[PDB]
Amino acid sequence: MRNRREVSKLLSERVLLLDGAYGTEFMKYGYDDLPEELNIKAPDVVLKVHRSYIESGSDVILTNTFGATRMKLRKHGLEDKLDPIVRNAVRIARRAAGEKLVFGDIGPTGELPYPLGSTLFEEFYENFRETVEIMVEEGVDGIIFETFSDILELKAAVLAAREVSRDVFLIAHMTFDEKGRSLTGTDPANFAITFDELDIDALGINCSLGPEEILPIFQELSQYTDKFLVVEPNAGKPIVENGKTVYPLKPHDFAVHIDSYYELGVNIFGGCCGTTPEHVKLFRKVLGNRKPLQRKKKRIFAVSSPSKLVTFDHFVVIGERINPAGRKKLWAEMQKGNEEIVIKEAKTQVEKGAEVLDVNFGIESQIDVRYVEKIVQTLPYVSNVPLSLDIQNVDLTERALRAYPGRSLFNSAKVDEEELEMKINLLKKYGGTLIVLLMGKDVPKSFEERKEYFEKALKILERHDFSDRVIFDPGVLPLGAEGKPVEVLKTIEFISSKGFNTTVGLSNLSFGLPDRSYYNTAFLVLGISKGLSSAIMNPLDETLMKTLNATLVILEKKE
Ligand SMILES: N[C@@H](CCS)C(=O)O
Repeated sequence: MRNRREVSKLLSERVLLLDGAYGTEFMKYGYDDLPEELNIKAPDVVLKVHRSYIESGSDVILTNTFGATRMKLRKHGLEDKLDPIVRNAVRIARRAAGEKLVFGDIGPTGELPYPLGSTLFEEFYENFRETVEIMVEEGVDGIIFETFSDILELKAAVLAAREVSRDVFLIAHMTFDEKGRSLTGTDPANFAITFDELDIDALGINCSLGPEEILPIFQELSQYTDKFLVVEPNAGKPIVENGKTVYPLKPHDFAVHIDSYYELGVNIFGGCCGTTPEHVKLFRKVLGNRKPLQRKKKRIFAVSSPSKLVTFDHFVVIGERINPAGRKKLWAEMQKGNEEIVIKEAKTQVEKGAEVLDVNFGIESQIDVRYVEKIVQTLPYVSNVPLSLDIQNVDLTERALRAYPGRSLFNSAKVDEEELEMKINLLKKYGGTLIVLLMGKDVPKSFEERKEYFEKALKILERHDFSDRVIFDPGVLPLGAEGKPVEVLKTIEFISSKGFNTTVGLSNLSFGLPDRSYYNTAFLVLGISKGLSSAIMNPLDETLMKTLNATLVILEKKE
């Protein structure tokens, strides 16, 4: 009934109260069935629980659909009841809510993404799309993805939701353990930096921990996003009693935390497992009528994988090896769809110090798009690090970006209006950063020409508001082709002085001469001394890597 603009306006005016738990409430009514099944077998019980929260003051209630997606329902022999389960839930919740807000509630499938599990991004996406379609038809005021443990599954859920409706208010949540990490390794800063730039409306945290434990996790999340914030702690950390799970936190002890969350900018406050109507009644009295606080998010240039956030505040080694160029074996094996060869290359590079991996697929018309989609989804889990997606075709790029688990680095756009716009639009939609190569149709042959491309790039980036999401590659040319490297060093120094990160395709300097290792090392050292932030390079070049380390120590950037 209400769209995202209306909900956003309401949130800007006041902090809202969500509801408590459902799964932990149904047993008290004598129903221990799967919660979702009650929508068909005992809708009266579902209505009573919703009413219990509405009568306690909740401004928003969640539909009884946490496990209502085909992949999850299938595990309970209910996949064929998806439609009645979801439709009945929305109707029941609407009847209880009256004019209060009803958010469609979707939890994770319990299936890990390949290669941890067997599921590809495309299947999670279709799974969530079908449930969202039903909710939008039935009239929800928003959709909340609760309790997610993996960023790829959550990215698929939010992208599917946004494809169904550009108008529905969307909230994405992850649940974090006591160490502040999701099941597949994502910390709050990574979660916020990755999702803040997707077209969702709010981010939040629910479950796993109590209000005291979530506070620092919530604080970290709040510092990295300017989107609305939601929190639903369990009523204390789960503890086992005379047989099973109990949430011990009483109403007063839970409610005293509201102030601390309000100060961190919370927009919607509620409770998860263990929270009861008695808790919600007191939250209502304590919250009262408050206008949300303003926040200023920390700006940062970082890329991520599920378990690693790589911030460009130190020199970043980007492994160049997954590139079939001049590697006839690798080229052959990729055309046939070999994953294990590419996986071996990734792990060895990381072992030697690569913090990010460049991934290129040679003559793209020659490769199976499905293969690009699977490699892109796989490497961040098995090698642990973020990727620099080195792709030429716009269509293939879109496919790689939609399925990338984290915030990627996209390996390059030249300074060409059209090329930049297309790459930026894909990045704005799927998230990510961009390497901008300082050349146009032709290669520049001086510092001055490169500075002009830099300025033209800045004009274009300003126009699409994307200036904070780029790293500049001055364009290293082969020495044997009058590459004039002093001109590139000058450019690096200049870009660094302007506050922008830089990178170079290091090996291009020497790929046509003997002793290339020595030229690459000399140039790297010189480039770092001028401010070079990173480089796509061979991490298996021991001289190169050892001299790199020595340089960082000497320049006091590490020891
Ligand atoms: N909204 C769900 C969350 C389960 S983690 C419930 O209250 O049961």
